[PDB]
Amino acid sequence: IYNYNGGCVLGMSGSNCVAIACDLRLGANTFTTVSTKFSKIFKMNNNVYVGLSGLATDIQTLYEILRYRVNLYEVRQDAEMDVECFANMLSSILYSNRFSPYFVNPIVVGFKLKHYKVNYEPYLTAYDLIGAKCETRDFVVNGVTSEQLFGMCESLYVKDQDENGLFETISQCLLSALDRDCISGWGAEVLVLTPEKIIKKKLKARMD
Amino acid sequence: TTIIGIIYDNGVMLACDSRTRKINRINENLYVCRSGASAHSQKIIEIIKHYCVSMKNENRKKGRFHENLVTKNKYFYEDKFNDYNPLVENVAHITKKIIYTNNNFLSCALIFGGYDKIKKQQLYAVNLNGSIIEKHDFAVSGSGSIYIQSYLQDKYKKFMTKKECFNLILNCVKYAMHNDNSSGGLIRIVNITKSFVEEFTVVN
Amino acid sequence: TTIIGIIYDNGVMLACDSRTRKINRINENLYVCRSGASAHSQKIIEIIKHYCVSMKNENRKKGRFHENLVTKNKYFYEDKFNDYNPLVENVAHITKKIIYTNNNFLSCALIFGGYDKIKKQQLYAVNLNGSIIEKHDFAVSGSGSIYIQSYLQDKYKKFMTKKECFNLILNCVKYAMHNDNSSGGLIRIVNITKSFVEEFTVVN
Amino acid sequence: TTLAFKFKDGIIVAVDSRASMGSFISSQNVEKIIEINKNILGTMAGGAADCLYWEKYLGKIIKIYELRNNEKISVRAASTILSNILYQYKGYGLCCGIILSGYDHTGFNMFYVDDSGKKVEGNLFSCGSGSTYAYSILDSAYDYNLNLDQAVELARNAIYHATFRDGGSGGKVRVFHIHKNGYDKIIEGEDVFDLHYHYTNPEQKDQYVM
Amino acid sequence: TLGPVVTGTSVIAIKYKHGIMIAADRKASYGSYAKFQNVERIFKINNKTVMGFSGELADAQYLHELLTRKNINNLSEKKRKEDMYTPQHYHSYVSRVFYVRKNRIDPLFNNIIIAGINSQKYDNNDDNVLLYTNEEYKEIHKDDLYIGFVDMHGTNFCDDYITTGYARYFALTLLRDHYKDNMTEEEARILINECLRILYFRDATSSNFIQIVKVTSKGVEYEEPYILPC
Amino acid sequence: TTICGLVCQNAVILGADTRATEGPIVADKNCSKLHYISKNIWCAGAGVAGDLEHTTLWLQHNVELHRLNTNTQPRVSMCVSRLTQELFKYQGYKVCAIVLGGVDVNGPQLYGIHPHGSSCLLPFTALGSGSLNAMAVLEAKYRDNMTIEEGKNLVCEAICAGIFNDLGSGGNVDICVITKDSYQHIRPYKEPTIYPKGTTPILSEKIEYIK
Amino acid sequence: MDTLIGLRGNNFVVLAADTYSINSIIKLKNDDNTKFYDIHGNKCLLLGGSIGDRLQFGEFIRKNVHLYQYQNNTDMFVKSFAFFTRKNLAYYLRRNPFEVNCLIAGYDKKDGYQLYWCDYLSNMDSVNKGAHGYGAYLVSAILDKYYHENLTVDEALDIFKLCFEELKKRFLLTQINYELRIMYDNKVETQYVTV
Amino acid sequence: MDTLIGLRGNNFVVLAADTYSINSIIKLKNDDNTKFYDIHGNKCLLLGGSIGDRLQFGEFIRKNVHLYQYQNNTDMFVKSFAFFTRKNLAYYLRRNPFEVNCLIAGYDKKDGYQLYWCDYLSNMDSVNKGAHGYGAYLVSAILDKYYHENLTVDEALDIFKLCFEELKKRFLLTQINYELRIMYDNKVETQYVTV
Amino acid sequence: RWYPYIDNGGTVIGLTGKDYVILAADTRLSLSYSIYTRFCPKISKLTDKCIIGSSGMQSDIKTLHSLLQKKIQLFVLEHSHYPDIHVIARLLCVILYSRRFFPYYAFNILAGVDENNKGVLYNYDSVGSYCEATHSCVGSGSQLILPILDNRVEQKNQLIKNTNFNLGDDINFVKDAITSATERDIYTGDKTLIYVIDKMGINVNTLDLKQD
Ligand SMILES: *C(=O)[C@H]1N[C@@](C)(CO)[C@](O)([C@H](Cc2ccc(F)cc2F)NC(=O)[C@H](Cc2ccc(F)cc2)NC(=O)[C@@H](CC(=O)N(CC)CC)NC(=O)CCCCC)O[C@H]1C
Repeated sequence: IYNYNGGCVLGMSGSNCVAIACDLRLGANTFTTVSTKFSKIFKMNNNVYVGLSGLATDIQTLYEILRYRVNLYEVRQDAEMDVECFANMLSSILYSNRFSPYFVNPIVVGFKLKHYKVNYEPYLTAYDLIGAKCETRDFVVNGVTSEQLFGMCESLYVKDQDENGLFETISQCLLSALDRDCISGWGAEVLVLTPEKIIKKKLKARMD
Repeated sequence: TTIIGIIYDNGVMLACDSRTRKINRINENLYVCRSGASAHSQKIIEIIKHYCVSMKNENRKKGRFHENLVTKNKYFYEDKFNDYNPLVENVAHITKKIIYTNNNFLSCALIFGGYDKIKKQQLYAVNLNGSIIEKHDFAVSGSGSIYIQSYLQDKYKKFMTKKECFNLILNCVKYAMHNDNSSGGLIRIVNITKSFVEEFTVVN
Repeated sequence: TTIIGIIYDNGVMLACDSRTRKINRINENLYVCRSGASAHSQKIIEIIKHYCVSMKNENRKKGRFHENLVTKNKYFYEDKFNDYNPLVENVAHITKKIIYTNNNFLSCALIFGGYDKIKKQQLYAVNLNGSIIEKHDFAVSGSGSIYIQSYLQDKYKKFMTKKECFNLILNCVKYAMHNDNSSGGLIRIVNITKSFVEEFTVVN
Repeated sequence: TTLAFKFKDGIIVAVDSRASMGSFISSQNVEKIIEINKNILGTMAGGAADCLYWEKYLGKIIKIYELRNNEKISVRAASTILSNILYQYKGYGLCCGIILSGYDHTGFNMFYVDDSGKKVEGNLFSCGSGSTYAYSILDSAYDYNLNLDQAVELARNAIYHATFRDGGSGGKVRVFHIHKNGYDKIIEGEDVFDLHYHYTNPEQKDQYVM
Repeated sequence: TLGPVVTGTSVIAIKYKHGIMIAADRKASYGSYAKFQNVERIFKINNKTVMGFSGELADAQYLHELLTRKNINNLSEKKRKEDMYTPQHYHSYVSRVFYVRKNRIDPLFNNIIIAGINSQKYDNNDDNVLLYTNEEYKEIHKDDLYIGFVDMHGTNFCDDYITTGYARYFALTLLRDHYKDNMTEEEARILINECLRILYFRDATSSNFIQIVKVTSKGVEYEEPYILPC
Repeated sequence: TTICGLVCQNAVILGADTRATEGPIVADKNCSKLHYISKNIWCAGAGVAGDLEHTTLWLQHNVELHRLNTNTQPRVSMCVSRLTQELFKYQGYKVCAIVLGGVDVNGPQLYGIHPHGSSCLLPFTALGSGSLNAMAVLEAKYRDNMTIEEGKNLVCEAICAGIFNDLGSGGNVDICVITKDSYQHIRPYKEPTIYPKGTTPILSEKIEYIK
Repeated sequence: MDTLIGLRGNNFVVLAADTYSINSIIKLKNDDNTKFYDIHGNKCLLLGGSIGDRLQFGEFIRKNVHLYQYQNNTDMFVKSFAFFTRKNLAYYLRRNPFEVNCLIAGYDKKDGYQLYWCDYLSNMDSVNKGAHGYGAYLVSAILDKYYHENLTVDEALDIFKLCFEELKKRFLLTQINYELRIMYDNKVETQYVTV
Repeated sequence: MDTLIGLRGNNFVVLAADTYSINSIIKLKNDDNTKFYDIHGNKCLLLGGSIGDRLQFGEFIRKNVHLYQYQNNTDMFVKSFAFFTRKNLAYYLRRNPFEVNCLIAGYDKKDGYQLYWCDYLSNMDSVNKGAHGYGAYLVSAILDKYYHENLTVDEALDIFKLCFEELKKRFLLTQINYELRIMYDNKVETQYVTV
Repeated sequence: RWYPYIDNGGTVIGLTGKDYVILAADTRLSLSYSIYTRFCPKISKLTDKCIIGSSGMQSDIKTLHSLLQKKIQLFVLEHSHYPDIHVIARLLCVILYSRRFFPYYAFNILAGVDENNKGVLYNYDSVGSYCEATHSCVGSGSQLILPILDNRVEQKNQLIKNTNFNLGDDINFVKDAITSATERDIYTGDKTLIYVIDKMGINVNTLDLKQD
């Protein structure tokens, strides 16, 4: 069922710098694509991002459900929402349809604020199609192309890293993973968030 | 799983294996030995204990009236004369109702044992589905009891002593453990009498 | 179907039920009691009788040597000293071969009984598939023998008399008939000894 | 995705280079065109081992026939032999898909052969997952009496667009040219990456949208 | 041939100084009935080789006739002690038989161990062989010993300790925790008894009436069966 | 996955590995199977990790509410009852087998929960793919009334035996000690290529400074 | 089965679909009108699948969008129309499935001329061009080949003519008759083609 | 799938069939030649079904009939050809089935102009007229309506033109191109039609 | 109702150079979720300048390797010269396709050095298709290592580039790859054998990996 609209997402961490990336394919009947702009990354808060991989309708439906819940939370509390709270709420939503579930394997990527000045701690985690959370503290990968990404990251991860080197690392890992999957690819985007700014870049991938 | 129950003189005995505590204390004068699926049996054991506490509270009158190792425990009854302890026919028949209404899922053969003032020592056999039969001689259930059916038929007497039934039920469960493959561990035995109940286990 | 075989002193006994003649005479010193499917068992009984006649002719030396109702028949052996009667190990092992090579279809548990000069009274148990085990104490097969497994274990002695084994096997098959549902009719019993074989049936 | 069409200066044959075990590609470079004879080629599709083994077997039998009779075989005879032997293994699991093309005494000829003994003669064929896209682009822009340069450009673009909407197809393009005196390899292997960023996205600014 | 009916439990085989030690419970279970509690599950092919068994009994018996009669044919064309076939020969033979039956799809529902001594420089038993009817032990190098395994699918290997059945979880764990090299007979028998005790306490299909066999310079020694101490 | 539990001298010790699998591959190398129910009750289990996480959070917060309402120390039998009703109501499809342990007023007592809603108090148990490897050496070495150090060493005997043996289990070994007063959670108990700048190609870039 | 084609560029949009009412092995008609659904305002919905499913879904979506526009007295945005159709299709997919493809198109002041692909499992995303049915295989690569930026409506109609010629020549159902629906310069023009 | 039509009357015989080489959802060609099998003498065999089955069966039957005629030095009778084809088809049906329809036709001195229907299960019988495939439903009643005794070849071709127009207009596979095979006055004339 | 196919599991890594070929493989045998032994080499030497590695069913690879060695020895006996690696590759292709309908559960890699001192590497499927390569991997971990080899050898999606590669760096890269596979896959192994082939014969080393 995940061969229908195959996709992949990825996210790494570094020294006061975090990265998230995805492929831009939308499939139909497995072996014929229809679009090269379907971004699996969705901005949700000023320092929280979420990567949804799986069936496209379930990706979109889960995006609107989470956007509803999020914007409700910032409007009532009148303050910015935390990554852990969003992760727990996402796990509850995926569990709430434990039977007949959303066929989506999401991830969460963002920053953790520790007020005292303020320190931005990286945060990354991944989920099954039910909400099997597992904190990882380094590279997090999820999708049909997950095995190739797991293979690439350990060879290419260098612990904490500069944001430029992080972009090179995550870009090479994603491009080498997507080239070895037939139903995943067709371009890529790499979002590198920092406290000062976010850099969004698209890669000259084997989109063909 | 092997399950055996025998009526002897002024009392009643029960037995099991320990392989997967199969005897469960619903009440002081009322014990039940479980066979079949563990989860199904434990759920209905929780529910029947709930119902027993309900009727035991409900049937209470208002005012004053009546003015190897054989490691064993003894528990004398708190209620003398069986004033408010429920009847084993009642608990067995509501158990029959519960299994019958949910017989599509519930698959567990239960055998009941207790003492009542009205009808003395009793032994009720709840089968698969909602079938209940009062056994005046003996009751059997589980895979391991299949092999000792003729042994019990041969060596049973009408009015047996406590020691006779002790040795007979112990050798019965030992032979079932020896023959049957899915039964083992220490043997548990419970003797229920007019005025007390004594729990004793055998490690052989 | 219930099938029982017991080794006692200077002899061996067999038993069956009559419900669907389960004992079959392969040879004078060799009887076999059939359990399982009727057609499969009867086909292999025809084939094993064919093989027994073949080896019985073949092993013959050249020249001169050695210069309720208990209605019963007796058949003294024609061959004294077991000069040319085949061995029960041989017939049982070719039977094992036949069931093993056709175990995909053949489903029949056979128990063999006979007397041999080399190894005296013997009792071989051919199971489902090609599994053969020599039972020195007793052998069992059929649905009705499942219930008397502990009874036989309890009341068996090492060196039993003819009358002891007679009463034990008769009560064994009677209890199996009483418990088991698919066994009944007159009981057939065959006693095989060093120098004779006697067939007797019980209608109780 | 295989490709073959007939024009003034012979036959042009084009193939991809991908190889899939399902959702995962085994190898990005392969060779789907075999020199069955000096004057005959054959594409490859479907089950890789089946088609490879059977074109090599057919090449063996062709060497037998030519060496005995001392006469070059026709494409019709090789196609008939292939369809006959593949029909013997009908209902067994073969998925051979073949386009046989070459020059013989009759002239330039082309045949399509399948696992079901589907011998079909023609002048334009394509087998694979991306067969429909190549058929569409050729029949939009295929003509007789066009130059060889236009023919290789058309075949390369058709293979590109077949790879564009087919994950199964990809890798590199291998365009061969068959003529009277054998054949020549116009494009031994050329990456589809620079092909895309020449054809559809000549300017390397912003992701291409479709 | 179509499925298991009468099943044995498990066997354990370990090599030590002076030979190897192989143990098995004498029981064959008819499902959940335990019909037979005295069955010979460890067999002998010749001196310096034995055959293990955990599975369907008919297939083990068929393999027993094949292996022992292959040894008979070996003896019938023997002229010197070195001409006797090694455990590697028989292990390869069983592996080929299992592979052929797998390819035909008519498998044997068994998991065999073949083990013994693949050398002749330690005893002179095989120069004059004694099939029917029948000093100090000589220490044997582990390289000259051999223990093998054969799966339903024909999978095979060799190691210093091999177990089948449920012993591949319990007893293999105890061996990987505690197995040393060149342990005496007492330590090896203690380890085997501990593993079989753990199996008896957590395996229905097993039992305590254990058979123990040794393969040393003196030859195959079927000791008296013993009930486990527990 | 490998889980274990143990009853000791007036204490309970739980143990588990730190690895989770998404098929024949490994996702997390330092996972946390041990989970906090109460200050004197802990748990760990094997199955679908989403079911384990949600059911454990539900049990944790329900126990917290029950403690706040009653103002009495939480009890392990209550947690067993809630879990057994929860798994029995949902027909056993929530495959989550849990090793429950705690120290209530009735002394230490370990419990083993199964998918179908059955339960059984045991002195020791193990669950998961690598259960048998661990619990063999447990019953080999288990004794009544140990010291706490002997219990922790045996727990590393079980979980380190299962890590070395089972393929579905691995990584670090977790230990948690539960007591009538206080607890201890030893998370790491035992613990047995840069590219140049501009290497990758791009075709778009857009910097958005954050307010 | 039912071929739908769609193309979008600067200052135009084109939709197209065969005109055939299939029942079993025959045609009820060669001039079907059950596939296109004109919405009030510069909007349209083209459906493909079983006749009853597209009838119920298209009428339901059209008349609810009309209800929104009449109650609110404003023209619904095209993006809202597309995502509302997707949400309705996904909701009905989970309970009472509608095996029906979609091609949402329209014009908006804020987004301009735009098109949306959508599958029978509500697999929706914006595209410049797309197709549905088995004929999507035989026309989509043509649309890749001859589409370029700053296109015109006449060039688009030439591309559609090429696609119709290909569907007549090579596709198994040699579809001859088609109906088009052009949106440009705040007009909605319909054409009928027979290659 | 593959439409075959046949008509027989006094002093003529006509066969007809679509020219299409279907593979999956496309056409390999619009000018197929794998359906008709000319036999030496005034005989023919028209097959319909999968391409490989009709290729193997038609070549086998044709080349065996040629073998009979060369060995025996005489023209095989049409009835013998039809029943031999039926027996071969039935024999192969019982072992290695050939999912292929048939329409045997020819001319004989003793029987005259005659035609034989035959199904894929070798359900054979002489007829004045018949058809095969899903298109047999949409053309057989026309053939009943406009057939009469003492017909001519031109009237028959008009009937075939009506059937082709019906298959183009109403049948799901709107088949345009067809190939005919007329037997009359000891000639075998072939025609190609595009309605 | 018996399926004659089990994935014992493993991985075999291969890499080439100008005048050498490096092939590495595990030394673990296993079942679904349990390990038989910690030492089971899957690499079998065929000739003086050729080896073969595999993954899948242990019995099938053993039978295939011993059969191929039988055919090679018979070839040397009949023809009085050792066979080339291309000859062995075509022979293994024909052997695999002989069992087309009951295929070997064996994903093979055939390494060696041609007569012109060129390190070749052929990679196979279960049925018989084969193609020369400069890098390949098979088994359970094939999806893990194959992108890494594509990054290192082919080195596409890069601009600066570096083709300066030698024997020691290639060996160290193979050690890094097999270690990463051992961390990131459960069937991989605990000890691995790095076979290296050169014009001056064959050398074999051993390396110790994680035991989990
Ligand atoms: C064009 O459309 C294009 N599509 C693909 C690439 C799609 O796979 C393919 O069909 C390709 C053929 C091919 C590949 C390599 C090669 F050297 C020659 C060749 F002709 N098809 C495939 O590779 C198989 C997919 C398949 C299709 C239909 C079927 F009925 C079954 C399978 N895949 C393989 O052959 C694969 C293993 C295999 O044999 N399988 C799948 C398990 C069937 C038993 N073998 C390889 O990929 C190469 C060997 C391994 C290298 C490490 O070609 C054209 C049509």
